[PDB]
Amino acid sequence: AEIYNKDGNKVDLYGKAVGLHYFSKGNGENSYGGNGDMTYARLGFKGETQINSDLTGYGQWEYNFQGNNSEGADAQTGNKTRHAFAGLKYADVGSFDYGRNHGVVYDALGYTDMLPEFGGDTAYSDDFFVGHVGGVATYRNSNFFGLVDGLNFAVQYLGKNERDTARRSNGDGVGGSISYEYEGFGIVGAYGAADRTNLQEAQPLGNGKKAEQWATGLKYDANNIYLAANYGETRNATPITNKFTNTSGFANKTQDVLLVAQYQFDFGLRPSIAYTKSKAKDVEGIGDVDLVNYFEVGATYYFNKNMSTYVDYIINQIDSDNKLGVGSDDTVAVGIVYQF
Amino acid sequence: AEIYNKDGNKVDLYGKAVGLHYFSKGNGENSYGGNGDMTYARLGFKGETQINSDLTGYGQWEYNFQGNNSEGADAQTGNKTRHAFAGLKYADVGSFDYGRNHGVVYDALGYTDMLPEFGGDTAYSDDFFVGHVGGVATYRNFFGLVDGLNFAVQYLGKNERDTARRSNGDGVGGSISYEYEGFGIVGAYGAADRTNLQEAQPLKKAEQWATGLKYDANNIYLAANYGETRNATPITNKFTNTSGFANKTQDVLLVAQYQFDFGLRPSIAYTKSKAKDVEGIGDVVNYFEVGATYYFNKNMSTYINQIDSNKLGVGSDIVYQF
Amino acid sequence: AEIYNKDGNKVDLYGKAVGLHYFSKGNGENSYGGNGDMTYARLGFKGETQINSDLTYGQWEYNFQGNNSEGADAQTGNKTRHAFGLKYADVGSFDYGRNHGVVYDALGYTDMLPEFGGDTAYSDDFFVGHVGGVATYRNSNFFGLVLNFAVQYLGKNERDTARRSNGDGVGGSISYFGIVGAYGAADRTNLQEAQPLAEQATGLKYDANNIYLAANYGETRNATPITNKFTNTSGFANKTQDVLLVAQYQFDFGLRPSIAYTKSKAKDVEGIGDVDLVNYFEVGATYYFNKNMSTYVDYIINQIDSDNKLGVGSTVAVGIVYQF
Ligand SMILES: [Zn+2]
Ligand SMILES: [Zn+2]
Ligand SMILES: [Zn+2]
Repeated sequence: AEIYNKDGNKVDLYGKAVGLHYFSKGNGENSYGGNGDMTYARLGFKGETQINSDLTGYGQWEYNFQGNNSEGADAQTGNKTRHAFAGLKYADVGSFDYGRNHGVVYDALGYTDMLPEFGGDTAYSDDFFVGHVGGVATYRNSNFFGLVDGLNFAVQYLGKNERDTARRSNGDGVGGSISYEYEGFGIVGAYGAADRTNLQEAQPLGNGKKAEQWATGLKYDANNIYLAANYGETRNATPITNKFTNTSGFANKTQDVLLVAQYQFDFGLRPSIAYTKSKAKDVEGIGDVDLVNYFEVGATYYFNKNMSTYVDYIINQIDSDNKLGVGSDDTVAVGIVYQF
Repeated sequence: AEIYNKDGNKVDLYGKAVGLHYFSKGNGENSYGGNGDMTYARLGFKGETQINSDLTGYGQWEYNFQGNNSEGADAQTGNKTRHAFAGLKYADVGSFDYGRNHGVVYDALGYTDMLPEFGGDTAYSDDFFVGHVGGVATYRNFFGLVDGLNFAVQYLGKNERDTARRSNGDGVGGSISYEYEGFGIVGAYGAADRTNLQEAQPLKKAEQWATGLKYDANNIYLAANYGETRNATPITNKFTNTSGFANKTQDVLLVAQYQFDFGLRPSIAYTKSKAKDVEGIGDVVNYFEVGATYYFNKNMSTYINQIDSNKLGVGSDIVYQF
Repeated sequence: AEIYNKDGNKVDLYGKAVGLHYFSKGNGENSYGGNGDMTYARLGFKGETQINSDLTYGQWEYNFQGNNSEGADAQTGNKTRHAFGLKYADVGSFDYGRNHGVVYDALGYTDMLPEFGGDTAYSDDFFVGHVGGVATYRNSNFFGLVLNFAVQYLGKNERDTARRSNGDGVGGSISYFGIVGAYGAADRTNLQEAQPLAEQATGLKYDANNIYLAANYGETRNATPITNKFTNTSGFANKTQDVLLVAQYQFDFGLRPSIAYTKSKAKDVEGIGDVDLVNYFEVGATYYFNKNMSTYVDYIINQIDSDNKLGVGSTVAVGIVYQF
């Protein structure tokens, strides 16, 4: 909701309130998602200022508040800052922001991250270039300095974050992305590589001096139709954690595909089908394991622009003999989301 | 504060800044509350959208920020998401919302939860149906026909918390009220399955109910509520270091408050809750209240334990808003 | 940003989004400030209502850190800065809650650097910074006679750690180029007295013709906390001698170059005796774009000895802050 425009500074304060619930077989411990309450609410601001006819300043922020938690010591469980950065867009030169932003490989992963509740499984938080990552400088360029229409590229730095845990750690990195949209159709191809922290390399699973992610995507966005498809492979990046022995680490090689097909009613109902598959290779002692693999049947009915409900049943494809203990039961979400 | 209204969507962003200090004998170890700083702040949003003339959508949220905490490692303590739900009201059919909302037994218990700071002692958080409870589906003047009487039905899904205090299972709850002639009646009850963790506590189904009768007119507030819980109320022991729920409790809440247009609102209240047939000690909070809250405008305002020295060790001895 | 005026009530909801990063040789083991990401965000409200003709506030401010991951460390740095009053005619103000310390009034004249500076202003350290639950009576323009004064009550705060604990105390400040002086003393906590290693400054400033010349001196008495890397033991400097010098000229162009020198030295601390806490030379060039978006560089020449008692480090910030 735009709540202030004066002396030429726009400030949008937005928020959600998703009443959410997962259903699986008796506390879905062996399922895709889980079981019970998932109610959460977000609260961020978008702020743009106009210094010149060409130069604008922005700063975005976004915090996650969890409603499933009690008022005990776990009241903060899941509370986190999703977005926090500030930047300058200048004429046709391009934009530049630093802070906690998306990774270049999310530009490519964005094409398919569109299911009502689930999807975008490959887009891990604090996993280098596929999602929210702390302290990252990002230069983006739209329409190649205004010359070519549709061709966009971006270039990302991503500085070192020596975390206490190896799960969220990262070192000096480099990332790129390229897109081309031509009347409905869309192609994209991102790639990024970074040094792995010594704590990450001292993990049981996964070996290699540096981490690497890339993915390429196609989409059709016209006539109230979305057909999204992307594929990507990580090498020494994806967290995997064996459920049996409770020993975590990174997958030496992954092969990930996302297919999304949804149609949009002007009536409001948006049915969605989706198939995802992320398969690990060269697992330190197991070999080829399926991280995630399923079919999706989703129907979101937007009431107005400020209110909706949705259902996301996920056909869990993972066989019971999963040599990593990853869930094999089915999950279905039921949500009523208000926003502003 | 209503901060946005456009294209059929009202959005209210509200907040408080209570500067509060507690006073008891010395450090108030065995007191009602505590002693020292108690400063805190609320900040939440309310948000209704008009889908139709009949169908309106809503969403609320509220989070607590404590001020008495230092800026160090303890800064997050007390910070909690109070309210968070999203629902639909439809013509005279009624409302339905899911998320962290108010329990049906609070509808009847809320008749007396109107003291300045204290009061509503039986309204325990994450305690089945008597307070702020996580993830709960809630349906709330009889199809528009009979005005002045409202009913509600609540579901409450299972919540497998680490601690026994906050856990629960599948349940059912009802509430029915009737208000007229500046007065109101209400009666709510609920029952639920307990987790095996809950069943395995020293001190497997929980029951809680209460009724309330009140009168508000001529700036006079006369509230009374009474009810009993069964295998619900947590209490634990300080001496024995043993936690658990009370087999049965006997709870009464008596409030009388008069609002003087001058601003001073004197409030006299008496509360009493006695646990029954507790496994170890048998039958064992109760006090009389003195309160004067001074309403300035629509924003600014400012504002006797009867428990013998007890086999349990129960204690003895300015708000801006927008 | 004022987001609501109706029925004579102003509700200003403000916020920032600072993209910060510290630079040091390889890692920040033996540096002043640190190294890596420092991105954070502020978000509070300033709420004033007029009750009558003469008598009229409620303020709050929370910290959200951005260098944290969405793992377990997400609330690392998250905290409330402010939460609390009335001003009546010429009587003056009075508020209770988590607010500033009276010794900050003198320290505030020099707490004016891009990112660093104001080292004497520790959080929850007697009266030199942000402290919880304090009644503060402040009077404006001396009842309209001339001069400004304030009195803080500072309630007891029985904290688990010795560093963040506090008891009852009293502090005063008076201000009127510009000069100011503040003093405060309080009963030390049980754990304050039971620690191996309290009373506490006056200020001068000149803010006119696009120049800011700031100078203040202060001495601590068993309140400034410190620990040493060698013996890993917490405590309090029995006495410190603190100086802050700030000299900056603000161009109409927008660029604001700043040079600053700070020095705080502890005295007869039970264990190390007289040691120098912090000492450096600062060169900063903050560039205000407009009244919202701005950036800054903050190079700091660390004047702490290598062979240093307590082993304090022997840095340069780069920020791009949007605000509202
Ligand atoms: Zn995002
Ligand atoms: Zn409530
Ligand atoms: Zn402050």
